[PDB]
Amino acid sequence: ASIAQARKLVEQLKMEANIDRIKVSKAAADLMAYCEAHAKEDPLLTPVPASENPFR
Amino acid sequence: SELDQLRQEAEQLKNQIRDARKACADATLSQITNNIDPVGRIQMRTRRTLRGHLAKIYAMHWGTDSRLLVSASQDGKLIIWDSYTTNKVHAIPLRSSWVMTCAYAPSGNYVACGGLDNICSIYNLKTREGNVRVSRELAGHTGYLSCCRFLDDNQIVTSSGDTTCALWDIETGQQTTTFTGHTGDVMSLSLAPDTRLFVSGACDASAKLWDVREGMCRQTFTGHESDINAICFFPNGNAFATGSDDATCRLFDLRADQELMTYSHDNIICGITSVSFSKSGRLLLAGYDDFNCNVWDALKADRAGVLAGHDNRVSCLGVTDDGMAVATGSWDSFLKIWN
Amino acid sequence: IEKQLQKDKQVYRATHRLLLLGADNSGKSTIVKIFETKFQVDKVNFHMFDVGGQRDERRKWIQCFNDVTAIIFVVDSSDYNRLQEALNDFKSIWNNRWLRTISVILFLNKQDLLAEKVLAGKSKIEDYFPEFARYTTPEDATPEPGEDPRVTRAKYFIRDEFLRISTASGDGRHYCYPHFTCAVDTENARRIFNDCRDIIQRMHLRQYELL
Amino acid sequence: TSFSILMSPFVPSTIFPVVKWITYVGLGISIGSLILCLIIEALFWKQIKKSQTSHTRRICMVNIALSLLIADVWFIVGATVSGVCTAAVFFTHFFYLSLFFWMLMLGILLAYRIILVFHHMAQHLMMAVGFCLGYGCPLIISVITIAVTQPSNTYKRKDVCWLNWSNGSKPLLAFVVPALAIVAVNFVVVLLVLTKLWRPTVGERLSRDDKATIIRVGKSLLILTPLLGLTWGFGIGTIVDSQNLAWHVIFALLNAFQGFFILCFGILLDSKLRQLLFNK
Amino acid sequence: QVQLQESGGGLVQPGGSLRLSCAASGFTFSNYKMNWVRQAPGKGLEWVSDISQSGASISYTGSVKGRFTISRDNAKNTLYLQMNSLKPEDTAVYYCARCPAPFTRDCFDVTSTTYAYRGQGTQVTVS
Ligand SMILES: [C][C][C][C][C][C][C][C][C][C][C][C][C][C][C]C(=O)O[C][C]([O])[C]OP([O])(=O)O[C][C]N([C])([C])[C]
Repeated sequence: ASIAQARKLVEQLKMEANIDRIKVSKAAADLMAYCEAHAKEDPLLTPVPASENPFR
Repeated sequence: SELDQLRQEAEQLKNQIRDARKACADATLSQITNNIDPVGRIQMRTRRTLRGHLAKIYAMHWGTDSRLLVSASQDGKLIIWDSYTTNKVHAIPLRSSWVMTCAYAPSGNYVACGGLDNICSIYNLKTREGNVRVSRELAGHTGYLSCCRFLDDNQIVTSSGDTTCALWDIETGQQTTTFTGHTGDVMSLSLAPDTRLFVSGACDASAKLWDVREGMCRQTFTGHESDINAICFFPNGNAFATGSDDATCRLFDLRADQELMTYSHDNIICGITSVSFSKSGRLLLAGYDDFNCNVWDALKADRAGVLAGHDNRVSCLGVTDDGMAVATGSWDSFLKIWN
Repeated sequence: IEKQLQKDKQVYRATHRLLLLGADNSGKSTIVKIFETKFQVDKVNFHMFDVGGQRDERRKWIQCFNDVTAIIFVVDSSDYNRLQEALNDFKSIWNNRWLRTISVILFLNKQDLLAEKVLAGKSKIEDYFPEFARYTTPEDATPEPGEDPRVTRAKYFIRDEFLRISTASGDGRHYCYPHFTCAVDTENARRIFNDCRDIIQRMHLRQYELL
Repeated sequence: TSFSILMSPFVPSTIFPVVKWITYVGLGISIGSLILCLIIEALFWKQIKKSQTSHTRRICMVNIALSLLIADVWFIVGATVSGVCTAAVFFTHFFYLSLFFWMLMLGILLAYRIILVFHHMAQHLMMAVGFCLGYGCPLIISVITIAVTQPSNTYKRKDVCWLNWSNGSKPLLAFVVPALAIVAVNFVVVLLVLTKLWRPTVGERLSRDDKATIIRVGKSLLILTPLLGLTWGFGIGTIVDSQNLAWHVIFALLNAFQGFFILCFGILLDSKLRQLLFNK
Repeated sequence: QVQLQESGGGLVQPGGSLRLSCAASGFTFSNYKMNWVRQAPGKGLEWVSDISQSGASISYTGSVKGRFTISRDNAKNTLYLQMNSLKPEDTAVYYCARCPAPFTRDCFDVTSTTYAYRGQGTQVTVS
């Protein structure tokens, strides 16, 4: 019923609060580190010879 | 007044959770990534135009070998494509004309489809006879199947329109674990690279993070304000980008558990249908209802390219595992390969 | 493999897809005579879908029917309480962004039941719709033979009220075809065929921009 | 030089320079109009939607436009200029018939899409018959005429090099009668379109009196007249008398301005093309 | 997060005046068409009135035509509904609903018990 679904939301919210959150500055750096580390192997980001490309 | 007290407690919990996000919300990814140089303008051309679909291609999926492409169209035909040579490897007729999702197994032996029939039908592509048949029929969802992904050969996870997600075993044919908690129609889900956990976006303007083994909602992200239609993880697996009908794409971090960056532009008034990440994750590609796609920078939130040439709404798009090329499928019954 | 697709191409284009949506009390199954139905009239196949296996959230799966020839809207005039709800449903379908290029064929199903309701006098339309008192029967409207004048005015007011939303928006891209249907009627298939034929004719004229 | 000699055996001596001057200015704007039309069609060839009906009318538009350009320029050079004059007769006569037969295809396609809406036959085969009869039949008529009347020397007008109307030979009406036949079939096609559009369709009512129906009808009538060659219908008015100044001037004015009419009505009034042009 | 809060309500004598206020947060109020829906006891939800993005297009249901006055306040993201000449049939729980798609005049807020964009609402009782 209405009271039943509201009870589940409360339990989910308590669990969500208990998770430790890492600082955004450290988290943002990890995403940037991955982009620069894998930048060369990415074919769309960097120019690729037509010989290597099988679509051309 | 028991119900009223419970609602007040939930509201207080949301404020406490929101304060927790703001406690660690110092600095922004845009501020940090200002020093690096822009990627610059990206020029993309249609290397291959895949023709043969009778009706609109609502969903598509790439292969693990970056060669085989599978697309689902409303004409009732499921076609496996040879992207390199532009040939139809297989053509699978569908019992139900309305299909909304299609998945390609990592091994490549199995292909799945689902739609308004409330059934996720799976076909075997490596049968001895060579003719495609329904390997196994999955039933149990009370809503339309919106997205399905193959965790492995024997396990498949599906998102349906009944606000629930389920994990199905091929041999058993029944749902082993049901993911419940969404208050809106679940439209898309993405699989993490390690397949340990996945996140599903629903029509409730929220993305919930789920773990396959435990079957519990680990995290919930509420940053959008309209129906969510596109979910895709970062290649690192610690973040994901979400596009919604409010013409905005938002990137969320699993560890930070908050919104990182928003990819929006004033002239855009069209919602998002499909999003994808490149090999490195720096390049973000999102589908739009303005008959074309836009290429975004994951670290600067600026437009880098436009994928025009589509005569209808871009229903779906995908990038190969190796990042060799990106394929875009719109409602004009045409699949275009971009490089 | 291309030969099989070519054969399926002719079948796909020859058949015409129709979407059947409406209220549960509107009697959608009566219009025809799992949920999928097929009927062929005048040597052309008409293929109709009735989506009832989903939930009430219809803003997402309705986009799958943007390629259908027409939308068959079935509404019941015997219930004035739910008549406003059907009008809101028609307005949402008419003003939908993905359904703006699809014509709608409107069926006033079970018009026979409406006759006794208006003749009895216990239920008055003016209570729910204040505009009914000032409404007058149009000159172009043709009263049904052997019918009370109040019956004709009551049934045409509902048809006109549905058409106000039709004329409000659309810019001529899609048109609404209202029809009156009784409890039993064998001309429903013929009426659908005539409107669908009309829709195709107007589509070509708009494509040529003559319209 | 009068441009009325195509549909009139004789032109009045006093009226001839007046209509000729109208002809020269009319070709000046038309030739420039046709050049713009070809550029627009070529640039927007891939921009149009991939529809069976949309593509076949577009190829009819360019073929009519292409035929009009070549026929007009070869008509001017023949008037200015013995071998080169009489050589241009075959091509000018063939191109104009090609324009007439291509206009028939637009009319037939318009009638076929209305009379038979469920006859979704093969587009490629239908394209072939349009090219086959649009150009082959005018070619057949042109070669037969030269085969019979050229040795008789009746194929050549005195310093005009156009089909004549005199003596035992009948070259002129051999060209005129097909042209009037196309207009007669195209006028019937136009009347069929008016039959569908005459009934109001704005919620089964006009809602704005007869003005709403007329303005919708009027827009269709302007588009249909140059594309299907309804302006050539005035030729029968001037061919019966061949001495009426009023009949001669209107025939030359509209036909010379047909190229302007095609660009202004067939291109600018194209709703899909105007927005596409704005984007470019 | 999208959250809609309704203020006001309560017991009202017939023929009185009520001004319900709907608080909008988590989204741009100016970009979405807004609706008011009531759920009578033992009856499904029904649409009452709607307001366009700029307020140019405002329509009401037949039961409150002229009686009800509605408006939107884009300055502080608030939606106002004025109710006059109360009747016993008007006794219902009024919800503040928002159409999902921005820049659109079409929405399906009539959905019952499954809608994340509808507020909790307030109970209105007419004596
Ligand atoms: C590209 C270029 C453009 C153009 C092209 C071409 C088109 C045309 C052809 C087709 C043809 C048509 C017809 C159909 C078939 C049949 O046979 O069927 C019978 C009927 O006939 C019967 O009907 P009726 O009545 O006869 O009608 C007649 C009319 N129309 C016009 C159709 C001839």
